[PDB]
Amino acid sequence: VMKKRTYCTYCPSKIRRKANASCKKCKKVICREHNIDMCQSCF
Ligand SMILES: [Zn+2]
Ligand SMILES: [Zn+2]
Repeated sequence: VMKKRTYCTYCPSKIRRKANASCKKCKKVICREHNIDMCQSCF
């Protein structure tokens, strides 16, 4: 059920920002333009 995980989970799907980073604790992929490696919803 983990689809569209090529695009930053913090970025809206209409924006389509490629996720170069991924938050390890939740495995949600993120753009460094939003969060550096770790998503704000963890720790
Ligand atoms: Zn983003
Ligand atoms: Zn996270």
